[PDB]
Formats: sequence, C-alpha cells, structure tokens
Amino acid sequence: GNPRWEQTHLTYRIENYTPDLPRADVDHAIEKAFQLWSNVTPLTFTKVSEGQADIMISFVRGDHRDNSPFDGPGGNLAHAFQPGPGIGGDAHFDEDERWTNNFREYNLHRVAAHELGHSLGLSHSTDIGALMYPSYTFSGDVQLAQDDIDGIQAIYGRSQN
Amino acid sequence: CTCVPPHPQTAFCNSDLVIRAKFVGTPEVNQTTLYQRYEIKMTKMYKGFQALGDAADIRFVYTPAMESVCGYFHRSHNRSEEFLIAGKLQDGLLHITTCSFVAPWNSLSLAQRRGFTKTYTVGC
Ligand SMILES: [Ca+2]
Ligand SMILES: [Ca+2]
Ligand SMILES: [Ca+2]
Ligand SMILES: [Zn+2]
Ligand SMILES: [Zn+2]
Repeated sequence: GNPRWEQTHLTYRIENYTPDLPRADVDHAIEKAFQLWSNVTPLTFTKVSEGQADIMISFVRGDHRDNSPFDGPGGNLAHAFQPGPGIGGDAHFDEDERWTNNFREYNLHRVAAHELGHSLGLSHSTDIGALMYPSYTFSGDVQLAQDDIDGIQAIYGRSQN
Repeated sequence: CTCVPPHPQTAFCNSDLVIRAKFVGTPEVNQTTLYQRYEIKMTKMYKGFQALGDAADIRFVYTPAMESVCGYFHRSHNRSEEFLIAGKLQDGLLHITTCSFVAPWNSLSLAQRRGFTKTYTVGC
C-alpha cells in the first residue's frame, strides 16, 4: 500500500489565480494537465469553483502555511502533496515565478502536469525526458513519456476506451 | 516538486553553508512533522564559518520527508562518497531541498572545484 486515491472520480479547484496569465489560460493549463493523466487511466476530474475539493490548486509566495515555504524567484517553482485528506492532493505554485502558456521561461501547464502527477501518487523520475523529472524542462508539446504512463498505470490501471 | 537546478555560482551566494560532507546512513524520519534528516560526516567548510547567525551541528542535514514537497532523496550506492552540500540555515539546523545544490565532489569540473575554493565569493 502506497498513497493513492481510493475513488476514481476526483474533484479540483483553483483557489486563486495568478496575475501572470488571463483566467482562461490558467483554466486551460490545469485542464490539459489533468487530461494527460485521465487519457491513460480510468481516472476522472471535475473542476469546482465553490467549497472544498480533492485537489486544491493555488498560487502563493514564501511562507504559505504548509510547512514548506517558497524561495522567491527561481529555485523551487512549485510543489504538491501525495493523495490523502486535507492538504493531500493539493498543488502549490510559486507566485514569485513568472507563469506562461508558451516558450517563455516557466510554462504553467508543463509544471502543473508534473505536480498533478504527485497529486495522484507518483514519485520523481530519473529519465531526463519524463514529465515526472524534478528539473524544469520544456520542449514545446508536453506529453507523457513511457515512464510516466507505466508509473500511473501501476497505480490506477489502464484507460477504459 | 519542480526545480531549476542552480548554477554553482548563484547557489554559493544564496546558501548559508556550502560544506563538503559524507552521508553516513539511511535517512531518519519523523512521521508527525513530515521532516527527514541525514546524518552527515562533515569534512571541510567553505562557508559557514562567519557564522551569521548561528549555526551549528553540523552533522545532520534536514529536508522534508516527502519527495513531492521537495524532500531531498539521496541517490548514492557507496557510503564514503564526498558531497558538496549548499544549504540554508533555518533556526539552527542546516536545511536542504530537491532544489538545493548537492553534487558529489569528484564529479565537479576543475573550474567548479576551484570555484568553491575562492572564486564564487567574488561573484556575490
Ligand atoms: Ca521559487
Ligand atoms: Ca486535498
Ligand atoms: Ca508572478
Ligand atoms: Zn506549499
Ligand atoms: Zn516533483
């Protein structure tokens, strides 16, 4: 047994929005990130805007009351928590970072895809081209490497299709 | 956790302690605070040693227990290997993350190994 969601149908909420991107681009980055994981699993995601959700998404800086403060611009870009109640599943993004929906350094969708991988119960990959690689990498299209696919399917199984 | 790996230069100025040390054994974990500590046999200090504030031990490096929240997970077979630890001083304990500059000493280039000797201090 290792931290995994008992349910297959999960909920998420964007608590607050970054001023770096328009609301729609933030919504798109998050949705498409969840899409990558739901594509290869029987896992389902639903955005809510009121009340508490399984995966809470937020943009915060420095000390933000979770015992893992951010470090200003650079360094730590974002982090997340393994499946569980309360803070479990939540993903936090450093606001001191400049967030983008393009090649300009620090693509939100690319990072979110990684951090949501943690939200579902994945560890870091050592494969340089894997989404679950801890260092920031961007090569245009962000897609799951076989290591990512095998990791998440080893927990939740294959897609229904 | 997502990190932009720091260039040795900028990590030197940001960190409070840029020591050389060896990791003794398996990480000790406190499953109530979700932090983790590695017992380290310290060999040499390049910053430190000035000590502002502080600070101390140093034979324990601290890091979050969970990899997802930037807990540093040590990837080393041999136990006698020397590592360059470049971390922050919080309270009185040396802290480190996935994003902290931790690399084996021998794997560093000549410019890098000369950098910690007395070159990066100029770049701050
Ligand atoms: Ca940061
Ligand atoms: Ca949660
Ligand atoms: Ca920002
Ligand atoms: Zn956080
Ligand atoms: Zn990560």
